[PDB]
Amino acid sequence: ARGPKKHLKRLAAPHHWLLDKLSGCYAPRPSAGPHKLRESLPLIVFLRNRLKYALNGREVKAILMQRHVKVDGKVRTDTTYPAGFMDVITLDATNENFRLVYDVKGRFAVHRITDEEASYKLGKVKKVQLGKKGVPYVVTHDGRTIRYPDPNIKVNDTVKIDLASGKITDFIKFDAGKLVYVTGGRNLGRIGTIVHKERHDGGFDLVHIKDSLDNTFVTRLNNVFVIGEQGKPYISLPKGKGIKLSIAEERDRRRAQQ
Amino acid sequence: KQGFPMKQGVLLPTRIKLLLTKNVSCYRPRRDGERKRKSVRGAIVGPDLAVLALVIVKKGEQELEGLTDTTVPKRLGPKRANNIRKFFGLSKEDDVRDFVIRREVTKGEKTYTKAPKIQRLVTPQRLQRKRHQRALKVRNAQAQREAAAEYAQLLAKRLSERKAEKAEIRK
Amino acid sequence: SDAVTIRTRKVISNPLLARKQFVVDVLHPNRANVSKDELREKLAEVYKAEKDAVSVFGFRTQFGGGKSVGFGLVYNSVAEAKKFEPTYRLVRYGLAEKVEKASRQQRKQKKNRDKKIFGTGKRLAKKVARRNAD
Amino acid sequence: PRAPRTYSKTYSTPKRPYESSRLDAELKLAGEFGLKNKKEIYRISFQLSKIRRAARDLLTRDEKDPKRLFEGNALIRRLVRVGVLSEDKKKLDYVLALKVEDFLERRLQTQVYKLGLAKSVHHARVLITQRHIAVGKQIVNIPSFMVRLDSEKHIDFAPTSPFGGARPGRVARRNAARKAEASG
RNA sequence: UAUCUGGUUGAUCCUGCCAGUAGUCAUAUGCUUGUCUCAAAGAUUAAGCCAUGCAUGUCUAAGUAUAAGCAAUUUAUACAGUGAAACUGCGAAUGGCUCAUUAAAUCAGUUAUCGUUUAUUUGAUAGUUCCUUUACUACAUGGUAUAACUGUGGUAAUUCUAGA
RNA sequence: AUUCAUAAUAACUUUUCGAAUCGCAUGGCCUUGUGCUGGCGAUGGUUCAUUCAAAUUUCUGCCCUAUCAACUUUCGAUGGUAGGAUAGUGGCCUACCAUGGUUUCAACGGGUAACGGGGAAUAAGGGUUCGAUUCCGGAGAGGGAGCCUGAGAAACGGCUACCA
Repeated sequence: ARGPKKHLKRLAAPHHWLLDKLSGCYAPRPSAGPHKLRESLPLIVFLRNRLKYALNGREVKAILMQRHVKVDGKVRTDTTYPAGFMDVITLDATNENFRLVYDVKGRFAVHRITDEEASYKLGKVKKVQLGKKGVPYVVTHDGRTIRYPDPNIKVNDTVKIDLASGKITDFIKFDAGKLVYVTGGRNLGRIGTIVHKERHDGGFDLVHIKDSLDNTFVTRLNNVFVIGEQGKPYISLPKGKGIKLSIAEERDRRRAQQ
Repeated sequence: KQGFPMKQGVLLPTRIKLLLTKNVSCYRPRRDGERKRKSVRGAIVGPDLAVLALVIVKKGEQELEGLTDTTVPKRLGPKRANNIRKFFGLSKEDDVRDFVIRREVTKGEKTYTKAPKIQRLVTPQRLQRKRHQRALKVRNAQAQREAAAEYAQLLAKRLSERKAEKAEIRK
Repeated sequence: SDAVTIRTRKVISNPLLARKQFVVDVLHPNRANVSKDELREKLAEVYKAEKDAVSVFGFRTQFGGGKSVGFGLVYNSVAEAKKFEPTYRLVRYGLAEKVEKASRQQRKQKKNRDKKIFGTGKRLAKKVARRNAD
Repeated sequence: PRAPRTYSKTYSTPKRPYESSRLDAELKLAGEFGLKNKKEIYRISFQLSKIRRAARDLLTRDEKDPKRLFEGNALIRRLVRVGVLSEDKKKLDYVLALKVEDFLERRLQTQVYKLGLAKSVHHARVLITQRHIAVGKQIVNIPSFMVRLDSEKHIDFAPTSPFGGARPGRVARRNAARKAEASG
């Protein structure tokens, strides 16, 4: 390779970005950031082909350098800034916040909500360990680390970050009967009230997740992300509620209520 | 002849091909770390030489019109505040920072000093930066200390509750 | 003019770039041609904002004429229009002009020559002239 | 480098070129349905073979399978939209047994001739290629349109066409000028 | 769209090939220079050779200025406009091209790092050093030339340099 | 699952270190200093809080050849101990034992008009050819080697030396 990869082409970019194969040969490559290369949505493409607010790369970059938008409470004037799942980006113009959530079909859906949901967000703990000077800490999916966590937080948990302070207001653990969000694989964007788990000592645990339609499926432990307790959510569910309806029923429901 | 510079330190009267690097005479590196093979003339004066660059250390009694009767003036004075202060040699508190020597140049009929920017000077802005860094360090230290104290007392009360629970249990 | 039924649809009002962008639909049956200046001033007079605040481009004429579709954006003021509109677009409209310069090959060759030359070059030119003289 | 743009073929040359029966039958159908060339029947047979193969590989699968139901429903919806089949028959026998003649006797080229607004299939073809006919709002210049009853609901003539008014035409204008010169 | 036909014999049935037939995001070639559409394109032989010209440079409110550049200075007795050149920082290890080598070697799927990576990362800094020290000692906080520039020279000469 | 991330204990540090950088706002009080204080922005850490990246590596799978049945060493040719080198694993390289490793389930050797894949052409099925080429991975940038800077190059629109 002789070095790191600095370019990305269309048809070689992840599917959920929804880039047309014409009108160019290269894709907006996200540089180092809080989220993975594949499981993230760059700000430029997000502004371009999801809101249609801007129609040019030059106009998008000018918007970014004029400090008219900000991410997670920070301006972050990066022309290809990557913002992935559970990312909050508020807009001072009309003060509308967009949460980058996953739709039922498996693409980066955008949810427009108000200032309270802009302030409060959710994160998934990746690992919990002890740093230098006997300081314990955690790792989140977006890198939003909080120092000195409460000792109950273990791996595969979820926390609420106020985006302003460094204190975890709410924490939700991992057990049977919890509202979850599968982020990975073919079930991208499904809520299925986790039932049980097969550990399979040695790694690669499996979790049985069943939607309200009693559609039960399985997923890797690395893909499930608990988002709240049964009933009420911690964050607003996207349109479709993550059901993944059968093909005949979905098609005739589109035909009826088109 | 043919413009091959003399390089000091070889102690030979002939020409050699030297692998010159950065910080080596008779070579300027166009790239970072670019070594270059260059033919360089030795450091022994001989018939091969065409010109000889010489410095006068002690002068004689005979005078030429182009060595002492005329002299080129200096173009730029000292630029650092410390440099000008130790070139003046007045005192530590003899306001050299504003007493620095001023040179005048004019384009047409209007004359201006256009005095350059002096560096390594004691400034209210630099003092303010010092105070701000001090304050940042101190408030960060106290914030970390209080966070550690709160975590310590949290762990202490959690431990007491756990001990009470496990003492009540297993009766 | 009269009964031109020129409309704009899919209008979005974004204060980010401080503009209102939409698709323009022009119906000119039995009409010869509608020009860029005619279309912009008509959109300006129906949006009561400003003559130069509107900028229209695209203008794909459907097969057989009669109808055309394009993009159109109206700024809140001429200052924002000048700031945000592309320089080539401003030159095409007449709101600005770019001074003619040397062609790409010529300026690249100039850059090659002065990248070969080290320093300002005045001293080198003086030395070359002195050597030519003597 | 440039991203690839896909292209596909649409017609199939038959395996044997000289059949006194196949060539003769395809000549009858081309002549009686107004078809200038043979590649057009070749491509219509290509589409017919594609849809028949889709029906066959749909039917080879067991009943009540959701994939079978969805694919059959989509195929039936498209075929009803084009309109070659009666909209009150869901036995799929007609769609599998659809022949080239039945498919061709429904496209707009036969429809215009049978409705009588062209008086000849060749005349209709020249009218289309000369653009003096619009099936709907947009003026069309291609013989192979396969209206989906949208143009039937929106039957009219092109605005800048004969009997559409607003333009005498070049030949009419010169004829009028010659008549005026002859009269005085 | 699970198909054949002509050819050994005077004639017949055969294993059998030679053909005929239909395709090629398979080429080349000969005859046709009428029209929307994106556009394959020196790969096969020669990863053979290259005359020429280009393809990597770089700025902000926020690193250093004075080509002996521009004009307002009116907040500067040290400036916060413009600031070409040069120093510093970063990039140039990306991209584009070709397929020579290469047969468990690449590569594909799947793993391991509890065997190691990490410019700018990135989420933030780290009250711990007045080392003959309760007083060699500035912390309202140190030192020099290497560059452009002022002039001098070398060869036909090179993105050449000795120089004070 | 570790001798794991950690904290402490006399010492080793020859010393790498914790704004001796710059813009932007500058409104409060007088113990008069322009003293005390007032907010943001590119530069950093000998640290981790995953990320863009590299590196080896596990299990299976590659065309034709027996007109290739044995192949693997002055001292690497499989393994054990120790050291060196490497960002660390490792015969990767050195010192010291056995004859150890592969093989008719095809090793080894030869050829390839061989870069490997997604994939391209007919499709009843099973298949037979092609993949230089629009994306991924690898190699090269006349043939070889060896290197500086750099986080990352055996780099060639970087250098050194020998060779069409």
